[PDB]
Amino acid sequence: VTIPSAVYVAQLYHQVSKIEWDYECEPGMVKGIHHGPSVAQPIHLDSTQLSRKFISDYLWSLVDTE
Amino acid sequence: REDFRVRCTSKRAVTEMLQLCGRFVQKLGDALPEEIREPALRDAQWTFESAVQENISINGQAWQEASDNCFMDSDIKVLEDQFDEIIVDIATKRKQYPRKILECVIKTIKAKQEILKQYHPVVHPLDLKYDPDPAPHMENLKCRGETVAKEISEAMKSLPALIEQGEGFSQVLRMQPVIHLQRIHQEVFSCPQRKWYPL
Amino acid sequence: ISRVKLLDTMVDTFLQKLVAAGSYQRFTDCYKCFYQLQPAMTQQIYDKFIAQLQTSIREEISDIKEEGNLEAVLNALDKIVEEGKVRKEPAWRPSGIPEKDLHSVMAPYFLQQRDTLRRHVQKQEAENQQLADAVLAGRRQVEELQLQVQAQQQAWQALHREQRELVAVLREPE
Amino acid sequence: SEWDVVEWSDDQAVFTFVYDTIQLTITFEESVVGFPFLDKRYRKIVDVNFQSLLDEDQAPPSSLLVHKLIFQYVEEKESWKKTCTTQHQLPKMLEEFSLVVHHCRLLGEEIEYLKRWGPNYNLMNIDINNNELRLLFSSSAAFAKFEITLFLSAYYPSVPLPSTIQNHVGNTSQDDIATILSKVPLENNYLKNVVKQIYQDLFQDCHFYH
Amino acid sequence: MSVDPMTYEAQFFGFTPQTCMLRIYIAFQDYLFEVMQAVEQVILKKLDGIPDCDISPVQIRKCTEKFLCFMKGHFDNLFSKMEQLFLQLILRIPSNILLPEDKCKETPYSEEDFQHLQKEIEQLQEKYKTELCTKQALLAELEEQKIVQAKLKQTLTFFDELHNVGRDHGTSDFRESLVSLVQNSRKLQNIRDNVEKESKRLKIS
Amino acid sequence: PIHQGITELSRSISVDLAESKRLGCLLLSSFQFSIQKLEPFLRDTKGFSLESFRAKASSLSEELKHFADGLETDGTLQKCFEDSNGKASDFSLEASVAEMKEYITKFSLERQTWDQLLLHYQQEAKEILSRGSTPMTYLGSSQNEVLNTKPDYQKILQNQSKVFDCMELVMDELQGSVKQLQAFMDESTQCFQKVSVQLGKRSMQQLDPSPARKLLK
Amino acid sequence: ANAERLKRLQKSADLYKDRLGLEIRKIYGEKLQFIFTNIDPKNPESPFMFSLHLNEARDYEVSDSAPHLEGLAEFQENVRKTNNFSAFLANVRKAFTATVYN
Repeated sequence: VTIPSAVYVAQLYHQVSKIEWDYECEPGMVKGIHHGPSVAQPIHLDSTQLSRKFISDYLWSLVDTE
Repeated sequence: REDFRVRCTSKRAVTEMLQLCGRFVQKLGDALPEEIREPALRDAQWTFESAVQENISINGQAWQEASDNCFMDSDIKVLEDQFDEIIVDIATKRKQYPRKILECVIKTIKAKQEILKQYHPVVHPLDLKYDPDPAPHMENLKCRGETVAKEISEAMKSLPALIEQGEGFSQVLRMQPVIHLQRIHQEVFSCPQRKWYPL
Repeated sequence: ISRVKLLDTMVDTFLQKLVAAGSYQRFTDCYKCFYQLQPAMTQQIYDKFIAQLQTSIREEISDIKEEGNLEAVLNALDKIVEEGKVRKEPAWRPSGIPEKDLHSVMAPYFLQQRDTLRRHVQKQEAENQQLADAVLAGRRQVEELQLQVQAQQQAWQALHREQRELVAVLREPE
Repeated sequence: SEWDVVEWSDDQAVFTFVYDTIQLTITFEESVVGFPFLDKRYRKIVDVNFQSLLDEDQAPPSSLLVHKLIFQYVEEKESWKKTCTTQHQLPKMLEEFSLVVHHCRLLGEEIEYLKRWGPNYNLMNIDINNNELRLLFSSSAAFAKFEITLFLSAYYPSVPLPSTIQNHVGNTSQDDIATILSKVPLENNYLKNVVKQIYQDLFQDCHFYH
Repeated sequence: MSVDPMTYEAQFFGFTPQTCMLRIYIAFQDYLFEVMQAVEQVILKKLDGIPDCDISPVQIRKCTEKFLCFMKGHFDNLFSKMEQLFLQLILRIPSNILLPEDKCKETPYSEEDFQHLQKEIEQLQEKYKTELCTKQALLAELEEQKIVQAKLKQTLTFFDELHNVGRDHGTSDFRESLVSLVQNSRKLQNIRDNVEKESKRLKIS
Repeated sequence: PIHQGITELSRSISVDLAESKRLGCLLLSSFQFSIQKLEPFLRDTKGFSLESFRAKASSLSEELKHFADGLETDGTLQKCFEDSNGKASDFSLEASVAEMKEYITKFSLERQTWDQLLLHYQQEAKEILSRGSTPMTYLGSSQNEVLNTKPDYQKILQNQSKVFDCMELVMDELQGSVKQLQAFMDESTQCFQKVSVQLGKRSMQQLDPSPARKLLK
Repeated sequence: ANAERLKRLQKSADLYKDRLGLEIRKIYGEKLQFIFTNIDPKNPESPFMFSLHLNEARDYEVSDSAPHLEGLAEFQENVRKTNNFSAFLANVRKAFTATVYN
């Protein structure tokens, strides 16, 4: 019950965000990859150094809206 | 003929003949008294030869001014008149015609300088006319050079976007295997011509 | 002082020379051969001849100098002599050679004409010098403009090196 | 071999040529038997028709030129209806048609390759009018500018091409391009070779003016 | 009678003095004549009214001829000296004096110098003509030089306009811009080779 | 030429008599003139008159005319013409006349020479006057150097066209090259896009094809 | 290793919630909820809701939306025919993100 629900919500999250992340690096910085409509892109920022709003605008603005 | 007078070529013979014929007057002069014979006799004889001489003409010349018969003096006079004529002619020449030709040559000099200065305007065909430069040609150069410069400046800014995208994608390729080499990460994870030809 | 005095004087000397010939012997001869018409009146006639023949010279010379206008030309001759007495060397005279006679009088005005002609030609030379200098400067100017246009087309052509290197970079499929 | 066989039905047979765009349909004689049951010459061909599936409205110039060339070879030689009336000669007429198809396809690829890579070989324009080809060679490598009007024909490249060089800028005589043509053998890939030879002789050999 | 041309003295007096002498002599002998007959006729004036005149008129005529010839004998001799004086001293023009038109000419100029000067003046005339022709050619050259200078200024203005237009968009230096474009293209070649080789190695395994 | 008296002489000469007869009757008339100029001195007296004197004078005149008639003898018809002679063996005035005749020749030649010279000068003046109202252009000047050092300006004006053509060539070559640059940038972008395609496809491959169907139950 | 898997899956959902702003939750009655946070510049906690359920014919239909939306029929047809939901969830994210600035 827990395992299938968890794996399914994981697949749903990966489908939604189209983004894979990095966890083995320190949580003070964020590494990841975005599968956008254009060329696939990296994600290298500092999670604990900028406000959540700015970084969220950074990722969700890189998504092609045109 | 107007000349009636007598022409003689000898004078001594004529005088001797007159003297010889005067013996008739001599005898008639002897018919006068001896006391007054000499004046009357000289009278008669001188009148005799004088009248004889006065009727004759020495080639048209007067008896008192007559001379030797070697040459005619009329010819000499005619020549001398001609000589005076030619001398006075050359005198009037050197008087007036040098001045006249001087007045002529000054006018000729004026004419020559007029002709010379009238030749100052001279025009000859030497100019080389040519068609005006082609405005449409340089306009076409302007236009397509402008569009080339426009697109070149556009490319100069567009290409670095490709550069940075390529660098980012190289980083993506670098990150891809390790991310797929991780355990829980995969746990979460689990011909142009054909386009050209419309088929 | 004047010529007329000597001219009328030495001819009167000539007159005395003439009348002295025969003179008293002449009178004795004629008035002893004839010797009687009316002695006083015949005495008077002889001197009348002498007077009339010794004056007819004077009236003849006066007519010659007056109606022939020789008094004025004689005064002019005296003026010319007093003007030119300075030169004692043998003066040149019209030699009958027509060409030299013409030249001696036609030379001066033709000389001034030649002078004026050289003035014209020297003015022409002066202007032509500046014309040549201007044309020479223009030759340098046009060769220089040719130089900048050649340099400019060379500069635009110099791009060909970068096109060649770009073509080399863009490798054809092999 | 750029030809595909779709079906050999009792009524008709279908071949697809050049990206299936040319549908060579053999409409046979209407019978329920073929050449095995019938005589070897009884299988007559009613209609050798050439359906053109190529949409010329959206076709590029290469496709238009290749299809026009193939159709011109067809119409100038439509005597297939006079000469190909049997299924026995069908394979060989197919092969000879495929030969000109292959040549024309390679030609179209040649114009494409040149339109892509002209400034490398100094070919700044390819203008195609009906069945002509206008190659514009222009560069200041030797101060040269000229158009070569190759009247491409279906016999290309087994025949020399009439090359009328209309001079624009520079001194090029007919002898120059004639020697160029002679040094380029009449065989495959001819157009690219002649373009490269022009580039080499008149623009690469000459020193770059500085 | 003189062995001379008299070309000079008559040139000023207008007549040869020998004419003056001969006129004088003829007129004077005529006057002598006329007065001889005048005086003898005056004597005869009393002879006509007086008979048995002791001396016959023809005797007066004879002695009159004697007087005439005897005056002539000394008259011609003295007139010789008169002529020798007049023609050389008191009417003649000496060689040490220059006449008005002679003063006009005066200095002697050699005719060879005249020929040299005439050839010089005609040569200088043709030189003046060719110089004026050269002037005309130079002026025409000046006009065409002005025309070609105007054309050159026009094309230089074209060059300036092209450079300004090229700099207008932002491509300030063509050479530098193309060089940097080549460098960026070389880097793009590098990354595209990297991506091609990475894709090839990934496309297999 | 002294001549006076009763005259009747000189111009008064009969024309019906020969010159010998003329001079004879001249002698005769002079004889009567002598008779009349000798007669007045005589005077008439008793037993003395002039008839004997006049008779003997008349007889003497008859003898005189007979003597003249006898003297007129000559050759037959010899008086129809006249006689003329003279001797000119040698003289100096004749030499002077001859030399001054060569002077005449010199002046006669000078007359025609002067006429020709003045005619030539005046006709030259008239010809110049008429003509006035009715290669060398480059050489003969002191500045032939600037003329003969002249380049062909038509060549420069033609090379202007060559420069324009060269710019046409170069700049259209630049256009073609940058068009090739675009054609390569597009190809590189296509490569980027397509490689992103299969990497995204491989990532999607292990994703659930229909996760919501497993989500509902 | 179930504990590690579940712990990182919860961490992944949490990092979506904080870093990205989205959290999903399955609730009873065959319903699911999308919760949207950290959008408004002034108020970061502001929840944005939409819950979707399933009909009798297996179709996506948002049961409720706070605030409400309009574009549901076209996305329903899209997921019914082309059986795609990535675009649907991305588009609802775009719409909810645009909701702050009208």
